[PDB]
Amino acid sequence: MIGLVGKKVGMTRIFTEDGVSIPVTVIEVEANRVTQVKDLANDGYRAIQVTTGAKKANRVTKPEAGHFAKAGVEAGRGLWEFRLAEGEEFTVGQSISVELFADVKKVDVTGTSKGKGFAGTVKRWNMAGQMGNERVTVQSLDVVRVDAERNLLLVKGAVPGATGSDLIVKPAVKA
Amino acid sequence: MRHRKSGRQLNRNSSHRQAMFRNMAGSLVRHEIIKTTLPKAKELRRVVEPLITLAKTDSVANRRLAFARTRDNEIVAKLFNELGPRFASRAGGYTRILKCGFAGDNAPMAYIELVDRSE
RNA sequence: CACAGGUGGUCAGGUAGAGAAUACCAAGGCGCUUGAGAGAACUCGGGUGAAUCCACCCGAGACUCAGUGAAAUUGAACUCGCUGUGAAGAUGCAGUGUACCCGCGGCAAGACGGACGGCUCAUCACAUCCUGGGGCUGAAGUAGGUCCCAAGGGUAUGGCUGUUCGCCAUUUAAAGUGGUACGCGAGCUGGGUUUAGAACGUCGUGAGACAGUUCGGUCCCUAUCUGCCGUGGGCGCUGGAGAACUGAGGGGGGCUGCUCCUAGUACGAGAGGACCGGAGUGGACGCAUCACUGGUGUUCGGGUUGUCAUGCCAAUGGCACUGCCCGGUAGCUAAAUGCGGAAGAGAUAAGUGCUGAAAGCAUCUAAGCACGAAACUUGCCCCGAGAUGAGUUCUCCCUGACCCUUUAAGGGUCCUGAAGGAACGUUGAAGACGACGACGUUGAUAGGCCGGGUGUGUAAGCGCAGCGAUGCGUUGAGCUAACCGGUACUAAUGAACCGUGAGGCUUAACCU
RNA sequence: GUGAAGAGGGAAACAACCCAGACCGCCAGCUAAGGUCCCAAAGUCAUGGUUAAGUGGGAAACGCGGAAGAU
RNA sequence: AGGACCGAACCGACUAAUGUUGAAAAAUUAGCGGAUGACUUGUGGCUGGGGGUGAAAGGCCAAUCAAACCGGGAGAUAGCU
RNA sequence: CCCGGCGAGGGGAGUGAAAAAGAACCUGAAACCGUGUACGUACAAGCAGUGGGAGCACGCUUAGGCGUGUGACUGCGUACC
Repeated sequence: MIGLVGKKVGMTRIFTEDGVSIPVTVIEVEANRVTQVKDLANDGYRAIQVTTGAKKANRVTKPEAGHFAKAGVEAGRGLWEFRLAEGEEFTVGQSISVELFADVKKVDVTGTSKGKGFAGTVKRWNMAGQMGNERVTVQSLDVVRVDAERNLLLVKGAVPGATGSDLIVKPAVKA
Repeated sequence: MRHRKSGRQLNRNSSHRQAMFRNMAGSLVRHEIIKTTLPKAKELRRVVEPLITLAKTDSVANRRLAFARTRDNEIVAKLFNELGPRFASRAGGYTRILKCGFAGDNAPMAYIELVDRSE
């Protein structure tokens, strides 16, 4: 349906009642507010633009400030797009919480791999080329716990990238 | 490697690097002013500021540690008596770097001195 | 060559040392000929300063490795793929397709780079071999021959023949068959020949040659472009600029063993015996991480042998592979795993099918008209409008003046200098160099500091006991680089350059 | 007979295949082989025939089949 | 007393690598071997080119040996580019 | 005399017929290295030339279409011994 954008902070382990250790990743998911709505009539397809975080007004470029003021929302750190599933349509300025993933139990995480120096053929394939600064998508991941008041989301296993990176969580298409 | 790493490559023997750091720290504490490249000035500041902060408190253990890390009786004698009280009320930032113009494209140079350097 | 190579005798100290050996010291000699620059005349725009005569530095053009500078080669190069011909794989002949121009880092499909022979894991067929896994061969065993992701290009003995050798025999883990110049004689070598010395003699006017003689022996060079991967400078998408996406096209992988019941059901006289692929459970390989399971972590602590020093001890620093070990911060890895190679869909060979003949039978098809193999494409992960067919969406800015001509996609001057970028500093989980994220006084970007965390282990001093060693309270103490949240204590100041000033021509619809 | 010692036009390319022996110049007209959908200059010209397989646009013997050809 | 053993200086290139317009027209690095004996070295001299020498590789004779350099025969030479 | 560093070197003035004769010194072309003048080139495939061919600045009959440099495109085009 629609995915949110969060920030990686760290990763640790979680202990269950039965006494089982499961790796988890600390992801802070700020409430993403819709800024622009693209429709078939005008834009040619259905989509919603989501912004997260905040930036100092000094560094915000005037075109970006005007675009944000058009939607009447605070300027964030970036913009992301998600393709709708022909479901309910949102409105500009509609804040989106993390409750959507509270009843899915299956999500996919997309991130950016950490940069690395040139790697040999054996290191990469076991062809030389640039390592890092590339996409990484991991699917079939189940959310462990969801905290609405804390905006903290936990997923089994590790996630791509290092601390401070920006990741995207989407509903698990595979089923 | 390449991730959350502190300190430049500085290709050389570790003992030689430590000796150079000690020599530059001694020169700075003696003359209170040096001219050197920006990486070298930053390394000197990083290696000397802990010593100055430790010297703020006057004690036998602190003096012995300063002598061990400097190997100069005169330098330690100078310390704990003038620099300490001078920067007693200042927490951090005991050294300043001033750009003295130029190489520009080969290796930069700058002056590293104390906050006051006099009085 | 001031070369890195060679040059005969004498003076021969201390410590732990059997030793002129080993490690550091006495007197003495050195820190090495690449590691590192000034402001480089001049020229432009600026701000600052006593009101002509100007003085200071920035942002630039003008040097750059603080640099002389050689190297085999070179008919001229604007140096793409496939198909066909060709003294025979055509960058150059004919047909067709693709590609913005110029650079940088790696990998060689191959340039017939340049001046016979086999030792060949990377793209190939036979079991290829710089030392992963396998399937079959009534294989008596080992072993051959047949096949996969694949090219040990350093190596046996021999018949046909000349030896490693082109067919193969014994082959073991291969002694091995051609594609690419058998990838390189820009690797090696001769092991027989035309070629390192003998060598019967030859075809052969002669050159040229005799994959014929018995033994054979010394074979040269510092990536030129080109194909692929990644990454840069310029320009264009038509006023400029900042962001976010659709998408023509392109990238790589679809492996495989067991069990639960389903069900000892169907079918089947009995024996026999699934479809079930419904769920879980292994291995090879790909992405990602360090909390867990091992290493490194010459930047951190502790122990210890010799030696020099701090005037001596206690205690430290320098050398002996990091002098030798116990570990180990963060980071980097696998010896650890969360996921992946789906499920499903389309069209499929064979096959399986609703009603149904021509030609009162039959039949997968003639009329209406449906599934389906690990084959193909979507579906899974993507980049991508340099796709010049140059896309879509949102946002920000310029609203001046005058003169001239060859009177129009015209030219010139003063002023303005927008959004955006670059210029410089802090810098990073970005990095060979480019490039990219965040900050620059409207601040945690870097250094240090505060408290915590990890690591290491009981630091020194003090008084007591032991007439030595050493222990006791001080003390779970001291120290801690890269970890966590703040602190402007210090460094990113006031700024300056490019980038504009209403955006070409023709046509259809709105009030003029 | 050609090349050897001959240019040019056609066969998509080509030296032996077909026409054709270039003194030079001119923005002229007519032929030979070969073509008259385009590429490329010329009739999408007229009549009588074979062709449902792209045989044309590659094939022996043999009873339309034979028919499998080169990144 | 050892053509004795380990082990410095020293000697041999026996093995591997460095380069084949090189640092050198044959050298360098790391091991191996001898290290009181057929040992080595400083200096002086003799053995001379169809010859000398040669514990027989036809090794060496001025960075070259199946017969070295210089000037003359020779502006040589049958065949050939 | 000035710049330059109190050097080297350069720029003026003067001597010099001439310094387009300055001790690298008569006359001074090419291969090679830079700047300016005009043009082609960032959607375009092969011995790089040959004819056609729109423009870009200038001088001409002071237009009446000529020449000084270029060809985007197009038919042809496998260098020499």
